[PDB]
Amino acid sequence: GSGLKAGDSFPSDVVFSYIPWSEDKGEITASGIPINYNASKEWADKKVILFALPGAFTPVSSARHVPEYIEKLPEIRAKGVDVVAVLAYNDAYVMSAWGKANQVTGDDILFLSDPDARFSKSIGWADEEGRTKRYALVIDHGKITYAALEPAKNHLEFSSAETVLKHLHH
Amino acid sequence: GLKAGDSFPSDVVFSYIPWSEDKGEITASGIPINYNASKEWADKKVILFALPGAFTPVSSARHVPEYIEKLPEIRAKGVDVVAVLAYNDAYVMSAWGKANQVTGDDILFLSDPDARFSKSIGWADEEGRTKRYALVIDHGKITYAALEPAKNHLEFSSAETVLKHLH
Ligand SMILES: [Mg+2]
Repeated sequence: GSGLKAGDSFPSDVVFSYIPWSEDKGEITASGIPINYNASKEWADKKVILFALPGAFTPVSSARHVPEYIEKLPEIRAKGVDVVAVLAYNDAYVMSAWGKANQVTGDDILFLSDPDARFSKSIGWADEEGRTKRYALVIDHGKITYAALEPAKNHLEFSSAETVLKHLHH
Repeated sequence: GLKAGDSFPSDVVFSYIPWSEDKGEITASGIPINYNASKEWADKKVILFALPGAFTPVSSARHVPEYIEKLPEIRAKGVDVVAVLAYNDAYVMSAWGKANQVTGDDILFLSDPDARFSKSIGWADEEGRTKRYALVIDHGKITYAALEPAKNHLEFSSAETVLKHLH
């Protein structure tokens, strides 16, 4: 891959897969329709936090990583962030279900699939099993302003809500 | 593929998280371990049904709930293991089990890693998902084998149909 650092442009043609939340499909046992989400296009005029993690329903990810972003969402929005998105290698059906498991509604946090971890692979941040690694990006109108890969699979620090917040608070 | 009278293949290993009370919550994750199906099923009567994926429409609305409802009849016919199989990793299969309010081993929610078992019998699709199918395995021997004619077609692998082939 290529790695990403602050000051880099967000790559072009980045496409994720997801199921937009809807009231009719609010039950976790109800499935919606997966569609493409063109992050490069959607995020051109937005300030975005993208955090990736080993997978939906994994231990650290489920116990700390996603709950902390939910808890900090009001402060994150207070700092001008338009989109918060979690990313993993799981398909859109699973990411959708995970959003519901975490009692997220609307688009408060986007639960996005990186199909075959292809985006994460393209920047060198996927692991040997084809999972995305744990990392965070802050992308402000197409420019990377924060980028951190965790030093280990089960280490949550540089991609945490609280840490990303510190960098928005500057 | 497989057919009635075939032996269940050797060295078949799935991945799963055994349900436990302390991890009962969908947001509480256990740790995947290997499930040596060939070894475990040698002296048991087993239903294994595979499907395109956890949290997929037909699988979630009909395929799994119908097995859940028929569990008492299934057990009354001498079946020792009921397992659902999909290409999702064990974390996802585990959560799906909780989403369906299944506990213990009433139905096992099993991962076919990279659909490798399903590929080995030629019953995986071009995206690497398992197809929708069912096997009844009785002490290591296949007594029923069904592959659905399409991804969203539920008939020969349904609980009703498998129940009618439990003689
Ligand atoms: Mg017919």
